Amino acid sequence: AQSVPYGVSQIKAPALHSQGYTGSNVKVAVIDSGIDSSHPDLKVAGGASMVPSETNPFQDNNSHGTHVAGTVAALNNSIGVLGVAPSASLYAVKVLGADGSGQYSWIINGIEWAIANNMDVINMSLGGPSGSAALKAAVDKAVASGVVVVAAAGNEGTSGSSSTVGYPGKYPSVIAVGAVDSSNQRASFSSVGPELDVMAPGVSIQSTLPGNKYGAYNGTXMASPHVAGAAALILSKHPNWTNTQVRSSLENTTTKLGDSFYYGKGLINVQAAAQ
Ligand SMILES: [Ca+2]
Ligand SMILES: [Ca+2]
Repeated sequence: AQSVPYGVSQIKAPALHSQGYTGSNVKVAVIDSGIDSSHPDLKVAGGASMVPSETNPFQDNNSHGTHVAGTVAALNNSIGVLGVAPSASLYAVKVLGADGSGQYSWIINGIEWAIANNMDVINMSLGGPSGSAALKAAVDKAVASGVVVVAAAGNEGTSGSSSTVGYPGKYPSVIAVGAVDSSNQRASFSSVGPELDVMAPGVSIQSTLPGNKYGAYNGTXMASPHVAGAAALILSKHPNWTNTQVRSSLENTTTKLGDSFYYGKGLINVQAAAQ
């Protein structure tokens, strides 16, 4: 049997699936630690590894990439979970090693690859406290090229009134996603600040893990694939739209929760955003 994780329903994704919008033919690059393509509940369409030492993008020795990928597109079937856009074309862009670490230039090469290969959506469920002009240049190039870019806001919590959003989420061109639980309460670790654009479910997120397992993780990095998958359903309904319209729809149709400093524009609602 298959279970629909609570967050897939909380952002109102089943509504569009009922209407026949499941993300078909939309291409989503999951820039992360790889995706185990043999998981029976994932179908991976391609990818490329930027990590020198682990040249196979379909080998996820860390787990993070496979989990993020499952939230974006776990298949609709009799097993496991269901993704926000279960028919999306999933591409594993490996920029992080088995220890979950990455050099910014591997990350930039990942993004360049995504641009060259005409990705529609890029998900970066990763963040550092530092940025680099090269990193802003790659992210801004992607958005200029018409790609929807979504990134985890960071799991740094509150530092009084200091913004704690990390990079690349802190860049205006990137949609920075924070984490709420089932009751739309901000998770204590979720980074806060003026650069936070929307919130998605990020606490006890059941998704796929390497070796035909499933498991629940917490993080803004679990919030982010929910908004990348929502960008994929909007475009499967309106193939038509630019990354600028998809971003605006997501931001303008949110359920406003508390203060923007903590919640940005609020909880995305992809049924309202897809028009
Ligand atoms: Ca499934
Ligand atoms: Ca931003």
